[PDB]
Amino acid sequence: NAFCSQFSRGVYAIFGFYDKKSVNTITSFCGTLHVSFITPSFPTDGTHPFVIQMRPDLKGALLSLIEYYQWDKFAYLYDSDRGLSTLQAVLDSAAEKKWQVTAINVGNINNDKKDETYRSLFQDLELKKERRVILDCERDKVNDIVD
Amino acid sequence: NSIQIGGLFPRGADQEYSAFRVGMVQFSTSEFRLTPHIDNLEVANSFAVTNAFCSQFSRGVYAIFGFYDKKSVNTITSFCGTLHVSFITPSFPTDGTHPFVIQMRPDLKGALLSLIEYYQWDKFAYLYDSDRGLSTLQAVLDSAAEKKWQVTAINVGNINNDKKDETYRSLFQDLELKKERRVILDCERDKVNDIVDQVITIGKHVKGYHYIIANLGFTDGDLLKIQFGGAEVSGFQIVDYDDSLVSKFIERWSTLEEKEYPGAHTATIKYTSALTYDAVQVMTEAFRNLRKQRIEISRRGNAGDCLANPAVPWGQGVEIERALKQVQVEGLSGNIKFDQNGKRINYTINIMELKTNGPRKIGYWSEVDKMVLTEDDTSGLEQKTVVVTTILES
Amino acid sequence: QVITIGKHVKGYHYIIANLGFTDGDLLKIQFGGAEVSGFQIVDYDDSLVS
Ligand SMILES: *[C@@H]1O[C@H](CO)[C@@H](O)[C@H](O)[C@H]1NC(C)=O
Repeated sequence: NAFCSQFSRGVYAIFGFYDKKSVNTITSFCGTLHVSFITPSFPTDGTHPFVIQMRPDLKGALLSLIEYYQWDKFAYLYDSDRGLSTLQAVLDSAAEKKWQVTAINVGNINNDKKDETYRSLFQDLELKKERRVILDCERDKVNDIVD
Repeated sequence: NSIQIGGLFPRGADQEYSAFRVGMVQFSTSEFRLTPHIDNLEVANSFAVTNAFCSQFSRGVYAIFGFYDKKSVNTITSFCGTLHVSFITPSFPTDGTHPFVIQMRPDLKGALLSLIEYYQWDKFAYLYDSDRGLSTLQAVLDSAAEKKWQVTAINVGNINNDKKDETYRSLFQDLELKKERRVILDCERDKVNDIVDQVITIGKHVKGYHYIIANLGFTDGDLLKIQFGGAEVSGFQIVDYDDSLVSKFIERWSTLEEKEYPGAHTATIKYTSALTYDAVQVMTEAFRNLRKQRIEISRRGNAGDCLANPAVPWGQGVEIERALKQVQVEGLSGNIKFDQNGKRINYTINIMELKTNGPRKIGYWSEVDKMVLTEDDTSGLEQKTVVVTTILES
Repeated sequence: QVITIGKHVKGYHYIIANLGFTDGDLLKIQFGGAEVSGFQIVDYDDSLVS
């Protein structure tokens, strides 16, 4: 609605944000109606025309950092909010570079009792004595984990 | 009594639509008739799906049956939730609790994890396809932390098909560094045959390898090829051809003219198509339980534009949901029941193994009983030991 | 048949006893692993044949 509303008002370009759920709506409409969409949100997983992305791809910088510290076995706590684009990145590279990645979706954790979950989270991260963790989350979900 | 409904069929869903037609005939009554308005659009395209939905909504439908992709799924779940429109689909279950959505496909995530423990797997390769969402991928990865597994997940989806050979060779090259002999194929009926064919070519289908087809259509694909190879192949079957109910369906299905009913002249049926047929039955029993319940919901083709702002949900939709979700009949996919959300419950998924004589059910999986093996044990195995007699003499 | 039973993998060695080695389809038992030898009378490397 917000898109069609701004479109009926006759705009020349649209600046906004999208989620892992609404991203497809934007990329699709903007491509059909030839409307330009500028967004700071996470980059689209593919080549969607009429979309300007302010956020650079971190996927590359991350993989490079892992090799720098020479990591072979690490835990990868991810959040499905910005798409599993980076998750697939480390998993696919784990095949080539031969890594033992322990991916764990720290996203679907219900926040009104999220404690017996973290205790059971680092309980699995102790079976293999994981000492190297990668936090792929938002500025908020990170502080929760850090705490 | 004319009940207008919407039908969103992706271009290529021949057998699915054929099964949709047969259902209209088998479940047609004098009390009321269903009027399907078919719209063949590219299910992947989110924009097109939006139009097809608003179009069927302006035409004033009471319910919508169709399909969605990993991309357009959010559009459907969202609109149907806002406009209180019911959406029945055989497609993959939604990752969450989205109201006004009826899902014909049971969750395989549970049956898969149970099978892995049965074979006692600790290190296996997991070739997945991002088409049906990474819902099952997250399942095995999260369980890999608890059950302590060494999973080698590889996205076999983004493989460009106009040169997809130097990719498979480089795929099983990584699956040889750790000498992976146990692979789980989480793909569609098509992407599976492609892999199976490649497997036979490179000769990784001989004794020593173990494949698991992570879909509800184990017998839906061609197995005659990797049947005599030697490698053990397991999978899941939702359409039990041993049920007199299903057996009777095939008796009439296999005879139907393939001209009028595309891809319908076979002894088997894709689980997606079987769910479509069962979908019609659910919609019938639902609209029937509303007539016998003395509930008026009827309207006209003037619901208005779906983009109407503010968008006002027609109260008659709330009852249509409580109807479909309350339905409980017997179909091709076993006992059909639903919860308050729309996810199927109290269902049964047969665990299958591929032997020399062909596929064979070794047990089933219940949401409440986990895995339960049925008779089949080739008892015994030369157990006939040797009786050694001896005397007690130091 | 050889490919079906899987006797075309590394360890097996076949010899096609005819003058037409490239006359038949070899793309099938080419990536199997088993070594395959034969005989060719029509040299496609000759400028005459080429
Ligand atoms: C659950 O499913 C079984 C098998 O179809 C059925 O017999 C039973 O009635 C169901 N249970 C209830 C309480 O509905």
